Amino acid sequence: EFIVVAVVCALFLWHVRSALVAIISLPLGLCIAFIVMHFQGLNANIMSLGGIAIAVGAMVDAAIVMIENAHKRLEEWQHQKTRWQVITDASVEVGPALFISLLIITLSFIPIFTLEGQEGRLFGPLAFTKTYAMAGAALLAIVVIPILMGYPLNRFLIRVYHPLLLKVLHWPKTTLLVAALSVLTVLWPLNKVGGEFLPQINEGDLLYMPSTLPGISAAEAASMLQKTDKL
Amino acid sequence: YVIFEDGTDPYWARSRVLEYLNQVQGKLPAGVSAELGPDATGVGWIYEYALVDRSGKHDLADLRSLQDWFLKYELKTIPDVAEVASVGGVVKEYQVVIDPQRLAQYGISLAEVKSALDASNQEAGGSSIELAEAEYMVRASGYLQTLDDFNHIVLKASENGVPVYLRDVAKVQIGPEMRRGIAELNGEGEVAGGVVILRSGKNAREVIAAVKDKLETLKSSLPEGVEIVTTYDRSQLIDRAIDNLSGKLLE
Amino acid sequence: DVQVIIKTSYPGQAPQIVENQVTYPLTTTMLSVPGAKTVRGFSQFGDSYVYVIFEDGTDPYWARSRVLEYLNQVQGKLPAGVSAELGPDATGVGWIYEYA
Amino acid sequence: EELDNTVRLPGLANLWVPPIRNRIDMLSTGIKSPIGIKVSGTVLADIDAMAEQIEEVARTVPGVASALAERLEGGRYINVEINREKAARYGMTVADVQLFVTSAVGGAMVGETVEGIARYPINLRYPQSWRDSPQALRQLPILTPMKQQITLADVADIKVSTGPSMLKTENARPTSWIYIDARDRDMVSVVHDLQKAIAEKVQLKPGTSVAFSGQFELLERANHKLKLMVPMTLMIIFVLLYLAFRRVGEALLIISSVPFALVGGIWLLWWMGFHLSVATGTGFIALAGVAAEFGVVMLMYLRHAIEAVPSLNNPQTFSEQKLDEALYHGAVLRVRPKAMTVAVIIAGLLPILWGTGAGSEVMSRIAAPMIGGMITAPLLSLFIIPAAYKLMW
Amino acid sequence: IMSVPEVARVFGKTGKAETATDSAPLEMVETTIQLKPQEQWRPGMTMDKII
Ligand SMILES: [Cu+]
Repeated sequence: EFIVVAVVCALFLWHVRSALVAIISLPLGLCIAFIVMHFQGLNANIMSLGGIAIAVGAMVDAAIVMIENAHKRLEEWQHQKTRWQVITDASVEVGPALFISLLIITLSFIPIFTLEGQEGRLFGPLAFTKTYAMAGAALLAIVVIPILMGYPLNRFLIRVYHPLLLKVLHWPKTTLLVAALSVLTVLWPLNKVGGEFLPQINEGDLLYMPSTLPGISAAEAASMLQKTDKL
Repeated sequence: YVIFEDGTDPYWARSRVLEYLNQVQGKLPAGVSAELGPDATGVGWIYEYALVDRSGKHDLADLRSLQDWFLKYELKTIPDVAEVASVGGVVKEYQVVIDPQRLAQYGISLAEVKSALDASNQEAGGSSIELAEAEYMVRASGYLQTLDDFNHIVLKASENGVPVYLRDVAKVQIGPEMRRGIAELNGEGEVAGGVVILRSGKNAREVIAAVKDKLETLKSSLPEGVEIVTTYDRSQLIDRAIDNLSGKLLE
Repeated sequence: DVQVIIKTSYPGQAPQIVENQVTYPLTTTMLSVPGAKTVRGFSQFGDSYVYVIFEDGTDPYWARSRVLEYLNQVQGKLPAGVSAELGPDATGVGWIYEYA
Repeated sequence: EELDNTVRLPGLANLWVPPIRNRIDMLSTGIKSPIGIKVSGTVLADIDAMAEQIEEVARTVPGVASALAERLEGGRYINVEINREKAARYGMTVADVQLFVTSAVGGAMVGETVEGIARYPINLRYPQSWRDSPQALRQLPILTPMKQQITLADVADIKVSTGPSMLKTENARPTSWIYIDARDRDMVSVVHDLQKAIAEKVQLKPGTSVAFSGQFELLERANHKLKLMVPMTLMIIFVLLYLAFRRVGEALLIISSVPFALVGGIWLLWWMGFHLSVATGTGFIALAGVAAEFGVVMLMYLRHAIEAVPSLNNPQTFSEQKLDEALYHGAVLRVRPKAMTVAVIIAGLLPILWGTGAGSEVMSRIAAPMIGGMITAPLLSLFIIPAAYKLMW
Repeated sequence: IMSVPEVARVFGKTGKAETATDSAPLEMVETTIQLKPQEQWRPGMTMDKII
């Protein structure tokens, strides 16, 4: 994930070190999460160790937008000490929106803490790690500007987009009706999702157990066990 | 009664007092035991009922047995119920009366009788055997469950003679245990009942509604000619106070 | 769940014997233990088990203390050649290593 | 599959599972059937007789119901009935024969010998020949206290009969469990029909109680609980959403907009074949969060652009289509980071969908919603947001 | 006691009730008494009058 975000950044910005930001902003958040767990135990199970792989992808967006806007405003100023001050100004002009968005995507996970049960207390740690990582990343994005200041093709994208935007704007109600059609057709997979919910976890080890009748001797059991082991 | 300082945790006190309860078990006589108190206070007494019979079919002993071995084992299934305690009734006892003239005729003390009785109300172990591969464990009888069985008991043997049977020296019957607690309704007649306790610091209305609907659904399987009659319930006072306070706030 | 296990291993009997001899007193006594959500008793050939289940969120060690609170009233009431052992401080997940 | 096909011995039904799961399941001393009827009674005969009827009584009610009474009646017991009269005829109490039954046949323990820290038991029993067949037990030599050499059949009779193998006791009472279960349906209404039927058509014996249980019960709470909190949580969004806009229209627009990305994300499980679960719900929550981020951020740029020069001309007379050019310059500054985010997300989440390591099917379940929704949420923002924005007066 | 027109249900008990909380000897008698609804007692005749 780190290497792919790095290569994406280097591709869209033509060899800029903005990737480093991610590598020094996303991991630290993880730390914070773990710290929280240390204050209340919650030993790291497999679900917690898994949820972070998606949490990092959910979190990278703030840093991506920040670096993009910063580079944009810098290139804009190129047309004409306090330089980095106006860079910080161009960063804070969008900071609060990203902060609120991270806070809301954090607090949107309470419904998981609500439910309680074998599966509920199995999943709880996942949502806890999620929320703590999101809050940590919110704070880091609030303080991601110093590491930030420490360091052709998209023309085709805009050429393909702008005509579409001009075409669609003249027919908004058509877009609303298309959204209605989408939220209508969504009903088909909903009613036929299938079954086999809560899949089983595979492991390199296995355990065999046959259902059998009660009656069994001490020698017959050993003989049957040996035969089964040999087979 | 052991009393500690104020503010301490009740369960911690229970643990600490049980910490010195095992050093005296073996030191206590055999035919006794040391029971602990419930997890409630005098306020725990919440519900109180009586089992009445609008007929002369069933006896106090039957009602006591029913209340002890049928309801007690059901009301306690409610989660927040501390415990239920029976009251009144009669405890059916299989009592054996002796005749000293027979003891003199046959010359036998009472310790031998006690030994014989303590060796005629149990079964044996049945460790299995390796017969055909369909295994086959064992089990013996020996539970006293009939008066005719009580009458067929040996006390002393007489080789090439006649063994003395209990029926020839004594007489068995069923009767009332030595009563220590009795209960009664108005002059109608005697009755047996139960009282309900509540765990220190828990809601009342919930458990009251639970026991109420439980008795409602259970009245069906109840024997004929039997009725439950309540005598105490805090729910009335609780709701009365609630209504009074609500009306005062509204005015 | 958070539960406590009580075991009693008799060399050899019939399930009915241990049922009416060792399981009945334990269950009838533990029925009045605090925090008890539900008691269960399994009578098997030779050995008998008892599983006590409480509410969720409660402390395991507190449950151990509360269930032992009613274990001494039945020791003397139990046959001589037997005993009542308690369960370890682990769950089914505790099985970590296995060797031969 | 190869294993299940290779090993096949009569009298067995194979099962293959994870060791930890099998252990924790073994340890679970509960009912696994979605529906379970517990009938409690003072004795075994009465409860068994009741369950016998309950079987077909439940089999009658609609809904597939695999009515299973029990599977415990499989034991094999000797019944050595001690004729107390005959034992008394030879001056022998019950215990005098119970002893022979215990040690001479069973081999009871008498004490432990010490060899340092090691304690070794001591056994005492008759030879293996006199205790092989019931006929051999009928000739078991016995010596009375008076030294009368007799056999066991002279005081008791042995018979053959089956019985139980294990006994369950809930609340220190005999209890029988009847398992009922359907599939691919919520059994919320069948319980009422079943209880009313068994209460109206099946009589109850004095000393018998009936109760219901199973997984269904906990569900009745869980849903309720979330059905009580999900609303409030959503409100916590509204209050926290318009803090950047200070107007309700924007938050309402975002809230009505997130379902588009929801659908984009949910449409993938059909292709992948997976099935929803709690983890898919968490994935949905994360997708909605990122979609709300996109929407909020694009709306901030639209509000900053509309406040530009055209802010003076648009209120002058009417629409003045030229205002759309603002949106032009308001949108070119957003496609680049959006494409970057979508590309990184897709290229980071693909191998989890197409990878199997340790606990990977789960991770794929959690990652599917994001990959499925990252194809609509960008389109959603880019297109439908500015439309509704211009349509906001 | 039941002779009084205002009392509805009485319940007399002597001794203990097979519980650890009660320690009443065979002479201490405790009689629970339920009263009729206030609206139905009698003209006037407050609780003090009843006792
Ligand atoms: Cu197993």
